[PDB]
Amino acid sequence: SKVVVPAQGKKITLQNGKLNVPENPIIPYIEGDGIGVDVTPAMLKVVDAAVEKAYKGERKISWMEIYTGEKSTQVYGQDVWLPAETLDLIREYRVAIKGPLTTPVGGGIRSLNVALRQELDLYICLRPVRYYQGTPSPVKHPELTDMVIFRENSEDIYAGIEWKADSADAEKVIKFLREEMGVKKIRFPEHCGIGIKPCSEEGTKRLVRAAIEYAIANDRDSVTLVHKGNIMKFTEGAFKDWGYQLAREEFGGELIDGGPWLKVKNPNTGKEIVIKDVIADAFLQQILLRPAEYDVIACMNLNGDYISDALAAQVGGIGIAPGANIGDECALFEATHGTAPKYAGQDKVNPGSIILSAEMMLRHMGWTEAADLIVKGMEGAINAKTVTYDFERLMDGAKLLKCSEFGDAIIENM
Amino acid sequence: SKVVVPAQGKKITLQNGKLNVPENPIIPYIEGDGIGVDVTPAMLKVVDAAVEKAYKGERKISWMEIYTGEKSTQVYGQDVWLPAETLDLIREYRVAIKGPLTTPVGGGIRSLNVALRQELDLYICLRPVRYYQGTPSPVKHPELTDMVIFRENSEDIYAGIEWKADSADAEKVIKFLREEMGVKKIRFPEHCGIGIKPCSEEGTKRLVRAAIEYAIANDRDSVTLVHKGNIMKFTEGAFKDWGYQLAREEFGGELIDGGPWLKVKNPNTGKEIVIKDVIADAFLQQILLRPAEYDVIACMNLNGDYISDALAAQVGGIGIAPGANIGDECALFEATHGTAPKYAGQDKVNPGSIILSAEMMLRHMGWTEAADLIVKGMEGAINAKTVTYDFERLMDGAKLLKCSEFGDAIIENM
Ligand SMILES: O=C(O)CCC(=O)C(=O)O
Ligand SMILES: O=C(O)CCC(=O)C(=O)O
Ligand SMILES: [Ca+2]
Ligand SMILES: [Ca+2]
Repeated sequence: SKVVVPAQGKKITLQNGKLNVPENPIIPYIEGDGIGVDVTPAMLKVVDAAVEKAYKGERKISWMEIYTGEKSTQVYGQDVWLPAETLDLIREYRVAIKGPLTTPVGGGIRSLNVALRQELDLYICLRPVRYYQGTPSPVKHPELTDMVIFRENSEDIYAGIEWKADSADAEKVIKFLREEMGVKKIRFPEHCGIGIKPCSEEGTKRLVRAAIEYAIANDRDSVTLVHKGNIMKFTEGAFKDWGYQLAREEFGGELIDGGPWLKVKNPNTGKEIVIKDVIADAFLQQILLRPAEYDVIACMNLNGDYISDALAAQVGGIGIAPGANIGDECALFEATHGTAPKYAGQDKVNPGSIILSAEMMLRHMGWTEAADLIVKGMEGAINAKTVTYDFERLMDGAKLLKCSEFGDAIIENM
Repeated sequence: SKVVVPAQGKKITLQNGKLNVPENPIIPYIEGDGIGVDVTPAMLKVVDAAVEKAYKGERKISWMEIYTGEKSTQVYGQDVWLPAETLDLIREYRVAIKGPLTTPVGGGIRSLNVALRQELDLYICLRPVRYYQGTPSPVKHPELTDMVIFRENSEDIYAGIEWKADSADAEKVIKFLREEMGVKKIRFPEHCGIGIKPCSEEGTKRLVRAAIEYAIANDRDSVTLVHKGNIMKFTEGAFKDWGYQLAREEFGGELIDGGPWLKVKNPNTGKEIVIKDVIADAFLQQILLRPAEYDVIACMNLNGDYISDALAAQVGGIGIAPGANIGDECALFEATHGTAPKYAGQDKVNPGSIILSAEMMLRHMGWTEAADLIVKGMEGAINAKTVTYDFERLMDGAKLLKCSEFGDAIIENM
């Protein structure tokens, strides 16, 4: 009951990998909560404009509204934040997009962004961070960071196979380790809370598979495997050995005369590509000190989240940086940012996060000609300085302009 | 057999907290591996100079050499990287210092820095990061970062209560969760590797206890509790609730009219102090975007390591930033940096990391008058530009100068 399908719209099908993405495709789209009400209105007017413009009224998107979040309480009711039909309409109309997400507190639902990333089984989180030539940069020489993250979504500590301290079920796990597994190294077992971090083989490999199938398909230059896999030496140490086993076996990598670093037989394009590991923390400070020595990064969920949220704001990118989640069973384009209500349904926020996720969407759909026309509207607005609140709260010279006027103005540069 | 005691030196005792730190104290000191051979020679000449100078030949340090590392193979032999007597001479001569550490690979020893942090039970890692007015900064406005980290060392995922994929003992743990604990959410259980992350009560509380006993004893301003405790909501969510329970109960904190933020009855000094939590990743980008809204940070081992290694290089601090580890049973001052051998026993490296750890040492010892005389020698060298390799490989104008000439020159500004 509810979720209307758009008539003339044609559902996207599959074929032998060939997304058979129709002239009129139905693209489902969750609005979000909070600042969603603002940001997504723009994202519609705008994706309507680069298809009315590139394909000259030929290709035209047919948008289905669908839901996770606070908006399925006063659309459903009690504890029903995580519905049935949104989860399958992504998997049926194959490309969907979404804004931000209020999980509650109390009614126990667990982080609704990671929740959809694994109930659909979307392995890859795709977080490209780059710079627009003059914005809000903390850093002096900001222009160096041209990188893209592949962060594994199925596992790691963000998998939260976790139990609360002083609870029933940790009594049962902790004694297993002490009495049946011979473990010391828990220090204060009393009132202790325990969490599980997993890492497996085609799990770290279908993650490194697609990262390297992307360094080749997009003519990118390093694949850095980021891991703290020297203290968690199975999991993060393991990830880095199997990620290089994916590169060992299925991709034919050669040794750079001595050990650790490695090289690829790269097919459709021919250019040589480097495969490395940095430790996670040495890498946090790498991206600042010698950036541009770093390019396609592949890692688990935690470091994945933390390298993006660091790399993002280092490019002064915080208001605008994009996001995508990819399965074989379908896909989801997203805002990296949250619900922000203190500055909320009032139009203050940058809508640019999720407009770059529309761009990425269309990419994927092979509508390269459209998406690119979006990179071309963003380029111009930040250069002519006509910007929202978040860019002069760190910037010089804009005609005071807020949210569905930045939507308008992306199109001004198209 | 071996480890010589210095005669006239008097072993440091305890009393009711009163470190009875003698006029002639024996301070044990591990040299390290690699770049250790260089960095620590300086640290001796230098701590000899601010006691010959502040206390005017009255107080004079009596140095004991002791060992963990590669240097107890060709001092002991096989697999004997982690010896018996170093672990107890820290706990007996109460203040010791150390350089960097080569763990091997193969002979299974596990990270010898975390290994000593928990075999002695040293709860607090103390990582102050600040700036010297002009150095190597990636960031434009670098001068804002005046913060200090308290990172819990007993627990978290860096505790590595971990087992390897395809091994005997993970067959036994994974079936426990599936069959006896009712767990799904492991995604590819076959060839999976599993790790344990713990967090308990007086473990997150003796960690927040000392951080707040330090915001008051040093007249510092925020205590930010950093946690990703929204996806690991026991452990990191738990840490933040019990860290605020330490602040709830034993320190008398009041609510800032509404929920989440909090305030303290602060004794010997009277000034009001704020207690907050940020999520880990929003916090990674905080320290760049609105730094100086952040001050005493308390967190577990992982985020603890990663916030320091980020914050450190953002101040262009990478070659020089200090470190300390504190128990009740004694203490250890340290280099944050590793063995670096490609530029190694040849004198290239900054010795300034571990010279600031000597300063911190002396602090603790109540030899405030000495330690401060060290901050006063560092101030001058970086301002008169006479620096090592690592500062012009990011800097303008130094008389080319390398390592035991920077030792000399700290003293030049005293
Ligand atoms: O939305 C969340 O739950 C975490 C926010 C975040 O920073 C991210 O997902 O990268
Ligand atoms: O030395 C290690 O094992 C980790 C290095 C590091 O960055 C740290 O301890 O903060
Ligand atoms: Ca994030
Ligand atoms: Ca570090």
